[PDB]
Parts: sequence; structure tokens; C-alpha cells
Amino acid sequence: VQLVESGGGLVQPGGSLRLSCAASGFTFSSYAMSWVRQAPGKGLEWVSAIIGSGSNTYYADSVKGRFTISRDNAKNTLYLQMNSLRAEDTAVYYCAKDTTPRPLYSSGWYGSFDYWGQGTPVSV
Amino acid sequence: TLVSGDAHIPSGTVLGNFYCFVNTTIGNETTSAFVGALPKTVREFVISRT
Amino acid sequence: IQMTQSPSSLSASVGDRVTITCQASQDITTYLNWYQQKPGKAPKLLIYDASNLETGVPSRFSGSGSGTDFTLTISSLQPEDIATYYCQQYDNLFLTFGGGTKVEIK
Ligand SMILES: *[C@@H]1O[C@H](CO)[C@@H](O[C@@H]2O[C@H](CO)[C@@H](O)[C@H](O)[C@H]2NC(C)=O)[C@H](O)[C@H]1NC(C)=O
Ligand SMILES: *[C@@H]1O[C@H](CO)[C@@H](O)[C@H](O)[C@H]1NC(C)=O
Ligand SMILES: *[C@@H]1O[C@H](CO)[C@@H](O)[C@H](O)[C@H]1NC(C)=O
Repeated sequence: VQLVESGGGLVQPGGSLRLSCAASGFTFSSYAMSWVRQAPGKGLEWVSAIIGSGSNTYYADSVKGRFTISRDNAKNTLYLQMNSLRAEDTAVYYCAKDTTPRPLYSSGWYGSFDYWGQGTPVSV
Repeated sequence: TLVSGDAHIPSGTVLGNFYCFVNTTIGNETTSAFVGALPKTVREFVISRT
Repeated sequence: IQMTQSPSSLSASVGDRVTITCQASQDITTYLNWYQQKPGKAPKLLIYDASNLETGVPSRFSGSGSGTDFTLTISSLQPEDIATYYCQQYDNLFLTFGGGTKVEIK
């Protein structure tokens, strides 16, 4: 199992980015995914999560309405769209994989991330 | 049977011929599990990633 | 949901019996995860469901608790265990992590 993130960089306040995370070594469409960030020298904060199908998407209130999560099951790629960034949004963003496989016709719970990516920096 | 170590050898076996085992470690833990028997002479060995 | 872990930091000698707690301020029943983040690397899952030991971490670790109080213990603190530990609930899908706790050898 392997996760690799990309798309980090430096953008002005109010800018936008196209964070991406490729997945390999497991059936991608069976597991929910979530992005979690770590501010410099701070604890982990959950940002957004998406189930396997993609019908349900959840966002934390600090990011609600500004970001947009998506996934493309055809080529095992998880995306995160950042819009109207602020100063406190700067952090290291990790893409995580849940531990519970679920059928593609189901919508379900999540929250036991067993694998994590290397993380990518985002500065504003 | 001293080298195998584990006591879970299934019944119906006959003492006197070679049985193949596997030792699986989980950190500082070691367990012996019985897998079966193999022919006396082998000509090719093949192992898959799965 | 809020989580608070005590102590914020601790230090113990090699082979000691370090114990770190976490509380949920709300009935979580059993839904708690324990992570470990070594400095500069991604976290790893140690315990899920507050007590189920993961398949790739030695039995030195243990976890217990229910409701509002939870606890993670290291039976014999080895030098490899210097890291930051976090508790994370999943009773609500807007899941939250704790503030962390750091260990130290002496
Ligand atoms: C696989 O594990 C077994 C235990 O099931 C080992 O057998 C024991 O090994 C220890 C350590 O050397 C000895 O002190 C004991 O005398 C052994 N026998 C018993 C009955 O406990 C075995 O050595 C391991 N084998 C391999 C090939 O690694
Ligand atoms: C084990 O193998 C040796 C090989 O020389 C053989 O002599 C011996 O009889 C076998 N042991 C038993 C207990 O059958
Ligand atoms: C395993 O634990 C025993 C008892 O503490 C110790 O003697 C042995 O050296 C340890 N080995 C490893 C590889 O952790």
C-alpha cells in the first residue's frame, strides 16, 4: 500500500491550489479517504473526507464552503481543491486511507486511518 | 520435533518423515505454524508476491 | 466534540511503565483511536476501538477505557518510542483529534 501527495507550493492570500494524492496497492474505490493537516508545530486537524462512491462529502467548519473534495476512481487519484485561502491555512497536508472496506453501493462511517501519505507543504 | 517447537501437529501423521513448518515473527514474538509436507526432490521453486 | 490529554508531556527511563490518558467530554462509548507520530514522519495507527491492538505494532502497547475516560500504556518504554501520541474519536463524522502528548527518555 502506498500514498503519495503532490501539488504543494506558495500562493498569495486569496489564491487557489490543486492538491493531489495518488494511491496504489489497494482497491481504491472500496475505501473512504480524508485530508488532514498539521499546522507548524501544532496538532493534527481533520479537513475533509469523502466516501468511496463520492455521493457524500464532509468538511470541517474552519474549511466549510471554501474547499472542495473530489475523487476519480478510474485512475486512483484523490483531489483537494483550495479556494480563497487565508493565512492560517498554511500547514502540511496528508491524505489518509480508512481501514474499513465498504461496498461501492453503500454510504457509511469512517475514521480509523491505517495508512498515511508523506505529506506536502502548503504556504500562503 | 524439537526444532518445530510447537505442539500443534495434527493427528494421523506418521513420525519418521520430514514435515514443513513456518516461523512467523510479530516484533518480539515468534509463533510456529504447520503448513504441510513437500516432496523429497524438487526441481523448481516459485513464489508470488501475493 | 473536544478531547483533552494529560499530561501534555512526560519523561521516563528506559523500561518504565509510562501511562497517558485522554478524555472526551462526551459519551464516546468505545470509538477511540491512538496514533503515534515520530518527529518529521507521518503518523501510524497503534490502537483502534480503544483496545484492539494493531497487527504490526508490538504487544508492549495497550489501551483501555470506555465512556468519557481512556488510557494508553507502554509496558516497557524502549528508546524507539520517542514520539508524540494522539487520541482521536470517531463517534461523530466531524471527527476531532487531541492536542497531543510528547514522551522523553532520560
Ligand atoms: C521456530 O520457533 C520454534 C518454537 O516453536 C523454535 O524452537 C525453539 O527454539 C528455541 C530458541 O532457539 C529453543 O530454545 C527451543 O529449545 C526450541 N524448541 C522448543 C521445543 O521450544 C525454533 O527454533 C524456531 N525455528 C526457526 C527455524 O526459526
Ligand atoms: C530424521 O532424519 C534422519 C536422517 O538421517 C533419520 O536417520 C532419522 O531416522 C529421522 N528421525 C526420525 C525420528 O524418524
Ligand atoms: C525480546 O525480549 C526478550 C525479553 O525482554 C529479550 O531478551 C530479547 O533480546 C528481545 N529481543 C528483541 C529482538 O526485541
